Amino acid sequence: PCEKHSCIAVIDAGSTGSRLHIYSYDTDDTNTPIHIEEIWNKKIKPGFASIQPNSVTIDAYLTMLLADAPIHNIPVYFYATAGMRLLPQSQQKKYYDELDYWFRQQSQWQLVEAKTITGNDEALFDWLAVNYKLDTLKSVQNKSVGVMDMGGASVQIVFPMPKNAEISKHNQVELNIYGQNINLYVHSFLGLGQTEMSHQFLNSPSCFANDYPLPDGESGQGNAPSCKEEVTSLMNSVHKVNQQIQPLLALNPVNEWYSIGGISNLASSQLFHFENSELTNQSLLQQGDNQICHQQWDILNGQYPDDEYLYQYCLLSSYYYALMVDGYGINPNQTIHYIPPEQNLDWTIGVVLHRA
Amino acid sequence: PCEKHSCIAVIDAGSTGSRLHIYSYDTDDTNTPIHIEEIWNKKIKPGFASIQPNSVTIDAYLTMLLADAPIHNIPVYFYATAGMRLLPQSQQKKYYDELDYWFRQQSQWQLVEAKTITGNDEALFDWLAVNYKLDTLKSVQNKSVGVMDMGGASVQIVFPMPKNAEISKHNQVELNIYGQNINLYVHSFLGLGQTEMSHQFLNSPSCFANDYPLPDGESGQGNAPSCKEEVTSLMNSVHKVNQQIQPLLALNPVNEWYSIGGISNLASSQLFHFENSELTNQSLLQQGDNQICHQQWDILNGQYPDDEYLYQYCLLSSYYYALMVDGYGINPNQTIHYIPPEQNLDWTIGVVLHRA
Ligand code: NA
Ligand code: NA
Ligand code: NA
Repeated sequence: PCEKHSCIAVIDAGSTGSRLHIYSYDTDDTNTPIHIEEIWNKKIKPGFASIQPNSVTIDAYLTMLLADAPIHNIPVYFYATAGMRLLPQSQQKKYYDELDYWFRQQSQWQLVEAKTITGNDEALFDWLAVNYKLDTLKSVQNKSVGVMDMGGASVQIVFPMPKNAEISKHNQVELNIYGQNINLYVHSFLGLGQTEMSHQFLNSPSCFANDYPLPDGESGQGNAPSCKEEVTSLMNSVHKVNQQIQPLLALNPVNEWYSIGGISNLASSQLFHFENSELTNQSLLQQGDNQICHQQWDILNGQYPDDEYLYQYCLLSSYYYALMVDGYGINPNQTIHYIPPEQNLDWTIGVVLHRA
Repeated sequence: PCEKHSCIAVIDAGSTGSRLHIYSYDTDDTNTPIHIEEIWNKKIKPGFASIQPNSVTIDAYLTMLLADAPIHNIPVYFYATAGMRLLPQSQQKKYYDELDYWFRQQSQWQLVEAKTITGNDEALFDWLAVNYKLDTLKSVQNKSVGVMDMGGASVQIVFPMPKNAEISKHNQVELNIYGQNINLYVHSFLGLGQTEMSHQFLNSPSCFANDYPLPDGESGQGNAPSCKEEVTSLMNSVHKVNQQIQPLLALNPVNEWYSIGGISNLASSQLFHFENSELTNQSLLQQGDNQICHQQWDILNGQYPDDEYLYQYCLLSSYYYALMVDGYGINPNQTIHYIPPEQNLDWTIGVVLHRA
C-alpha cells in the first residue's frame, strides 16, 4: 500500500496508552492529502508519562508498540498530549532524549518529530480530523463548525475566527487546506479533563449516587444541579472559561457543534438514551440526575455490575453540562453531535492533513 | 529489641513510595505506648497506587519492602493515603485483595489491617505524632497546638475542639492518651495537595519565573500576589476552605502551629532563608516573589541546576500563603513552626500511639 501511495505513522502518546496509526494517502494539486486510509492501528498500555524514562523501559515499550507493524520504512510523528504536559519539562526531556536514541538505531522508522504538542495544536488537529470526516474541508462553507474534545487531563475547544490583534497569537492558527485559507481560534484548559477535574470533587456528596462511599467517609447524596454548580466554580472562578470563551462565541457563532472524547462514551452507555448520535445538555443533565444521582448505589451497581465507570456518571453528566453551558455558554437546548466511539475518527488524521 | 519490648510495623503507602517503619515501645499504666523508638526504616518506589494490582507485581513490591527487615514476627498495619483515595473503590479493592493473600502466606508478618485511611484519620495521626515529639501529650496543657500537613494530593489540618453537635461526626475525634480525654477537629482536603493543585495552574504565567516555558506555549511572568489570588480561587470558591475552617479557628484558637510535609522542603532549600525552623507567611510570600517569581528563569536555573523543584517555588510559596492565610485565616505575621525534613518525625508514630 505504501508501494503506490504516500505513508505516514502518527503515534498518539496519550494518557492511558499509546496508539500507533499508519495512514496511506495521496496528495492533490493543492498539496493537501486526500484518500486518507488507516492501514494499521495498535494500542499499548500504560500511558507514556507513566513509565520510567530509561533505555531498557523505552525499548520494551516502543518495541511492543511497533514490532508487529506490517509496514516498515516510513516517517514517524510521536506526539504526546496532556499526560506529558503535567510533567516538569526536565522530566519530559528524559523521555525525548531516550526516544531520539531508540529511533536513531531503527533503520526502518524515520523519526520526523517527537514532542509534547500543546493543547492548542491538539485542538487544531481535532478540528481538521472532524471536518475531514464530515467532508466540509473541500469547499468554502456556509456554516461554522466547532469541535469540543473532552479528554482525561485537558479539554479543547476550536472554532473559526478571523485573525484578532487583541487575542494571544498562541490561541490562533492560520492554515491553508484544499487551497482555502482558514483562521481558527484554539484553546486548551489543562486540568479540566475529566480525570484531573474529578480529583477535586471525590468528597462531594452531590456528585455521587445515594450511599456511594466517598473516600473520606461520607456518603453520596446525588443531585446533578448541585454537583454542576460545584464543577462550575472550578470552570469559571479558577480557569475563567466563561470570561475567555463566551465573548468569542458570541462574536463568532458556531452553527454546528461536534464533540469527541469522553462524552461519546457516557452517551453510548446503557444508562443514557440519545438518538442520532446527538444530545442536548438539558437532556444530559436530567438523565444523569434521574438515572444516577438520585438512585441507590447498591441497586444501581446490582443492575450494571460490568460498567466500572458507572459510579462516576452523576459527576460526569454534571461536569459536561457545567463545561458546555456554564463555561462555553452553549444553550441547554442546543443539539451537540458526538462522534460514535466505535468510529474510525481520530485526531491523528489532522496530523496527516497539516504535516504530511 | 522485640525480645523485651513490644513491636509494631507500620507501612505508610504514600504517593511517591511506601515506607516501612518498625517501632519498639513499652506501655505505661494508662495503656499508652511510651519510649517509642524506630528500629527499622525502609522506603521503596514507586507509590503503591501506581503499580498494577496483581499477584506477581504485589509480591515483588512487598518482598522488596520487607525482605531485608532484620526483625521478623510482628503485627503489621498497612495504611495507604491520598494517592489511593484518588482511585475508584473497585480499583482499590484489587490491591487489598492481593495484599491480604500475600500476607496470609507469610508466617512472619501478622497483618492486622490493610486499608486506605481517610484524610481525617491521617490528620489524627499527624497531630499525635507532632505532639508526641514536642512532649505535650503527658499532661493537661495550657496551650492549644495545631498541625498542618502539606501533602502531595491532600492537605490536613487538625486542632483541639470540644464535641460539637453542629459539625459532622466524621470531622471530630475523641481519644484518651496518657489518661486524658482529648477532642480534636480533623479535616482533609483531597485535591489540594501540592501535586494535584499544581495541575490546575501549569499555564498561569504569574506562577512561574520570567520566561519559564509553560506547557501550552506561553512564558512565565511571575508575581506571587497574583499567583496567590489564582490559588485562593481553588481554595475558597471550589473547596470552601475559608467558610469551613475560619469559623472554627476563631472559636477554638490555636496557640502554636506546626507544619509537616512539603513546606519543610521549600523552607529548607537554598533559595529561602528562615531561622529556628519557623516562618511567617508574609516572609514566605515576599521571598518567593523576590527570589523566584521576578527572576529570569535562565539565570535562576544556572545558579541552582541541581534543584529539580526550583521551577515550582513561585507557585508553591504562593500556594502555601493562599492555603494558610486566605484559606485557614492565619495572620501573615503569625509564626509557623515547620518540622525539619531531616527529623525522625513521621505520622506513623500516631498509629503506634492510637492503635498499638
Ligand atoms: Na531511524
Ligand atoms: Na501472616
Ligand atoms: Na489532578
